[PDB]
Amino acid sequence: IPVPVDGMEYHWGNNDPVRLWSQLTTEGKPHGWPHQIVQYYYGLYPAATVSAVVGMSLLALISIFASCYMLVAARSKCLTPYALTPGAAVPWTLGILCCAPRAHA
Amino acid sequence: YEHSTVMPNVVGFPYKAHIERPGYSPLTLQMQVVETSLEPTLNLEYITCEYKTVVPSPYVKCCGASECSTKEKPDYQCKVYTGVYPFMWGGAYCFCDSENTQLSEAYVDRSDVCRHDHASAYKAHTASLKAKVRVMYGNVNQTVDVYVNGDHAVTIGGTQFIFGPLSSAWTPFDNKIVVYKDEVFNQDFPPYGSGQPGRFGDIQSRTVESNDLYANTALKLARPSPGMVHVPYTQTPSGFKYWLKEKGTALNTKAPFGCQIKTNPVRAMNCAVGNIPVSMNLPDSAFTRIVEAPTIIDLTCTVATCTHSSDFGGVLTLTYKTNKNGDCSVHSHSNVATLQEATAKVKTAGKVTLHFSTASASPSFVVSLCSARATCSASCEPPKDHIVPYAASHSNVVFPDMSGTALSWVQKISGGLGAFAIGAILVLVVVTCIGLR
Amino acid sequence: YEHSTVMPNVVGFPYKAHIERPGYSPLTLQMQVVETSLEPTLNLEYITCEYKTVVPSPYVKCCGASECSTKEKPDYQCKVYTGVYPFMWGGAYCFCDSENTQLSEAYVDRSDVCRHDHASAYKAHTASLKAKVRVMYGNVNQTVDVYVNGDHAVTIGGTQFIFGPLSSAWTPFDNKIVVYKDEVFNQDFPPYGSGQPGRFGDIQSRTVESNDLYANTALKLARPSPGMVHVPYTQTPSGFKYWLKEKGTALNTKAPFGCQIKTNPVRAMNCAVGNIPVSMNLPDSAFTRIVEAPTIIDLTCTVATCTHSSDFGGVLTLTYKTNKNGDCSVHSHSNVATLQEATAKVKTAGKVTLHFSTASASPSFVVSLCSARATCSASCEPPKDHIVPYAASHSNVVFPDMSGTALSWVQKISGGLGAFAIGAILVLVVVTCIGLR
Repeated sequence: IPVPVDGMEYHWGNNDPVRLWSQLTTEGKPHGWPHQIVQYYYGLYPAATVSAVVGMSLLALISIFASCYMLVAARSKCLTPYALTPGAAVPWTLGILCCAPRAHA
Repeated sequence: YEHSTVMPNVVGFPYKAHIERPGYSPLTLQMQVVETSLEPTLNLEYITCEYKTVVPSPYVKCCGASECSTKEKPDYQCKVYTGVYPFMWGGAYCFCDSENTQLSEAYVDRSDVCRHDHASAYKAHTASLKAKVRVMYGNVNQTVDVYVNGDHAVTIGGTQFIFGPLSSAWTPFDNKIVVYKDEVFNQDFPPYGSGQPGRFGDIQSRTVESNDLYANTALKLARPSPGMVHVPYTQTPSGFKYWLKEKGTALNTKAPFGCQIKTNPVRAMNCAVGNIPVSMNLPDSAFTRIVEAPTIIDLTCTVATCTHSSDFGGVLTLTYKTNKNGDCSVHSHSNVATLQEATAKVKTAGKVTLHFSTASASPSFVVSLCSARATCSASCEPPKDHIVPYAASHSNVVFPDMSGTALSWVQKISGGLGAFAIGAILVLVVVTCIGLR
Repeated sequence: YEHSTVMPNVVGFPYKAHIERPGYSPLTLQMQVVETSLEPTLNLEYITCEYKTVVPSPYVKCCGASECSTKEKPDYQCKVYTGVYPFMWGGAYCFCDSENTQLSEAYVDRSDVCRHDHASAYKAHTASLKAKVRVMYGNVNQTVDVYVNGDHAVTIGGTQFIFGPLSSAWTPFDNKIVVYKDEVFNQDFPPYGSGQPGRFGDIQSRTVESNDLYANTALKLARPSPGMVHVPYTQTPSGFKYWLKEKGTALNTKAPFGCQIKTNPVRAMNCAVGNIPVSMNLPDSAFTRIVEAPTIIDLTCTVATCTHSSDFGGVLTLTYKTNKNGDCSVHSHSNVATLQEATAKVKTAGKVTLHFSTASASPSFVVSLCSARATCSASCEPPKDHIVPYAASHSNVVFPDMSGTALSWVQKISGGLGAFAIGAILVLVVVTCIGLR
């Protein structure tokens, strides 16, 4: 028989009905390492847990991608003026503070 | 002093209302339901009981010609034949050789005994709550019957309670029900005067004592076989009996929300649905003067151990600093926890222990000892039984609270990414900046 | 034969259904409502009647110490005094000068007689229609009581009628009502067990015979004056009586739609609201074969005079040419006019007179004589009374029809303006064409 958190009631024979209830007893580990805390929540609303974790992961990846995309754009804007006619970068004295030192120099 | 609160309509849930009257010591007023009858109004559409086929002895006016004397009994069927030769034991039944008629007649009627067997066919439309509540504030420990419709104002030693209308109007009974002996089926019975043979309502009495008996049952006679005096007939078996065999699953075994069903005053009891608003008026005699209640200072939580089990699986001890000894209220303003004790005994030593149940790994609820406050926290653990025989004693709130280990980690990760994004924004702004001016 | 139609739920309105079954002569069936009881279901919240203050004779146990012996009677008040010197006639009540106590006690109870003078406080939620309807088709001239819900199936000499649910569900009775003797006030009575001294229901009983008697009445005792044996008390006077003086306008004098109110089986009668859908089944015998039904040719209208009064203020003569004599149905397809007669006699001479009431200055309607048609018209006149003692006998339709004098003028000016505009556009497009090519 399934016994969801709400509980169930079985009526075997003429015996009076008996009611049971299931506690929140997921496997995994309580407060602790994240790879063990998602497991503890996976078991309580498995569909909700997996939906949340992917949402968090995707948003984090988007933010990381945006930051990297932002950093490269800054390098493009900063390095284009220096290298149009001349090869000059103030060899890492002003090549660091303003933008990416990654010019060949 | 008016005070309006809402309790969960769950039998055996120790709700604890906390009234804060300024100029008086706060009073915790714990109350809980014990049974909630949900009786709907009925209209007896008709009564169905196993029929009985009355077959009066044939009237063989042989050596002549009998005529079909029609009647008006329920599903009355009169048939007249010709050229029949009864053989009532000991020889022929009359001196003729032919030209004889048998006046067979048969009709339906309610069973000899169905004041003890009838199966009602009520039509319930409107519900009407009725609940028994036990409330113990200070020292009254009393239980009262009340109509939960917002119109019954029960008085319990002073204080006046009015249990407003139930939040939800859900009713397990459909528009049409059927009550046989101890079960209330959600059938869809045919309307009076439109039953069909074999199924429910073949014989429909408008009332147990009334006599109308629309008993459509397809009673049909047949020509008696030669040489005997029987009265053959072919009738569809008791439609009521067929319903008894094929009734299906009664509502007593599929009612939502664990609603137990009682028949005689047809009703659903212990329906754990919705919230019961409660408005209470109290006399100032019930309260306690602040100048008399002990004062509490420097209140702080410390949870020795929290296991968010169904019962009170969390213990927290409050250290304080009082001026005298006595008793006064304790209550958790937040709902993520539910205290077991209501009034704790305050002593000179700054240590009082309390028990609380919860359902969140990292609950955060500001307890209120006597008159002060202290934000509270705990790193709760999950139990390992998978099964318990008692109902949950905690409002099913599982979402954690910020500063919890689970939320702290996402806070840590989110902040780091935000700072990284902010740094990139600042770098880009400076880059575009130095390009403009 | 199934036919569905709707009648205006107005008492005394001679509605005339005109059924046209193929292969049979058109049949007009005139029918009208005579009274429409609207019984709302009730639940007796509680019964209020003027209270009666019982004051048992004071018990003076002088040079003793009587104690306040509490009880549980309605609003029971027990007060014990000291240092009193009763002065019964003929000298002091006892030897001892002081240290004497009077055990005064008083309590409220239902009046000795309020099985005859109570004021019910029902709570009505659901309505239930019930109407007496007169039907005249062919020759039945019959009246029948029916329940207007679409389930009760009355039969009037063959034809079987079922009146459907009312078009609307408006009910004049608010959620809470109070019934005193012959009036049904739309009060908002206080919840049971919470009446206040002086207003309605200061004394509330669950049922006329039951004995609970929640009697909040502010009954307060006072110290007897020296040298006497009164038992003074200052009770707020009868709350029920003050309700009688401040009852306000009853519902009998402000019910919308002229809803007459009756009390004992509380109900609103003759509520002229909405429409009544009716479904009817007719046996073929009720109809007439076309071949034997006289035919009509060359049908025409000739309105001798029409005054759109409340009663039948219009006479129209139909000129026809038939094959034989007899009688058959006559009807006006449009509702702008209503005919008095339903079936008219057809003679060899082509002249039949009818009376029609109308509410439009220039009405028009397709009169259906027996089987033919005739587009009818009239230049009606207005009457001069300003007042009549009989209801309206015509659906209040005033919007005239095309070809009327009022709109004929509108069309004349509209046509002239249209021609002028059409002339202007034609020249403009001509100028545009010659300017382009």
